[PDB]
Amino acid sequence: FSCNVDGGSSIGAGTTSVYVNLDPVIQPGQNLVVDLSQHISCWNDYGGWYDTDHINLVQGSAFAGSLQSYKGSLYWNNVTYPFPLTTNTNVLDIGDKTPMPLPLKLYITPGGVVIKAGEVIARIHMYKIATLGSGNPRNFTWNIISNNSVVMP
Repeated sequence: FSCNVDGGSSIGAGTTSVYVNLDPVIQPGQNLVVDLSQHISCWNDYGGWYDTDHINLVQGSAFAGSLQSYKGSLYWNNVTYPFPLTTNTNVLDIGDKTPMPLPLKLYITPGGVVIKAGEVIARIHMYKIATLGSGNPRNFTWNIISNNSVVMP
């Protein structure tokens, strides 16, 4: 099982920065959408659903810093969850060699500075376990970083 970010080199475990470009100016009350499907993809090395991998996001994943006071929601694989996660998300099955964009979106409800450029705005813990044997479990952490500032007028 492997993942990559923006077509980068394969990732087997660990913490990885995921850089996003956001609307730099948002109005009061309007929600910020952070689409992550366009940035992170994962795949099964076998294919044919042989040793299918089970993937979920993990309880405790939350905003960082900063947006700790912010409330929001997280979309994962046909279910939306309050964010920060107080439970695990549902499990996504990956058993094809075809890279699968993570079905993942982050929704953020906000002086005028909402997001600071270059800061970690969310820490998303992802868990992997395979079907074969003990499962070879692996932990991933995606540190979501905005390339640009987002402000309110």
